[PDB]
Amino acid sequence: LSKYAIDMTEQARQGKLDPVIGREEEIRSTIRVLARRIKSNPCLIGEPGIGKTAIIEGVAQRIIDDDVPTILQGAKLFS
Amino acid sequence: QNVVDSDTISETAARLTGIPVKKLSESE
Ligand SMILES: Nc1ncnc2c1ncn2[C@@H]1O[C@H](COP(=O)(O)OP(=O)(O)OP(=O)(O)O)[C@@H](O)[C@H]1O
Repeated sequence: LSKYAIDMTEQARQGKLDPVIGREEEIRSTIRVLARRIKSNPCLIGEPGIGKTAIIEGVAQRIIDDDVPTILQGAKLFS
Repeated sequence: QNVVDSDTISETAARLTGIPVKKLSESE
């Protein structure tokens, strides 16, 4: 996969990440969707500039910070 | 915990679909 994508989680482990505020709720929603058995894919939809990339980095933070249930906690996030 | 019918569902749906109308308030 590294041939085709950037390991966002590893970058986050190495810092290189800008923290978020407020968007924690859509992050929690993201985690809740990822935790689903069938429709496992959350998508961030909205205006440009809202912070959707910021959310995905926020997701990386939750992975890095162990704020995510094990089934997602160990996830390796890629761009 | 367990899934509780309309409780979990109304909240869940509102969170994704919008419509907080169905959540019911912590205090009206
Ligand atoms: N909580 C936050 N909300 C908004 N922006 C944030 C937040 N935290 C960090 N940022 C910074 O602000 C910018 C948010 O940009 P982001 O890419 O998320 O916009 P977007 O929703 O992806 O639309 P786009 O596709 O024009 O980037 C980023 O450059 C990010 O570094």
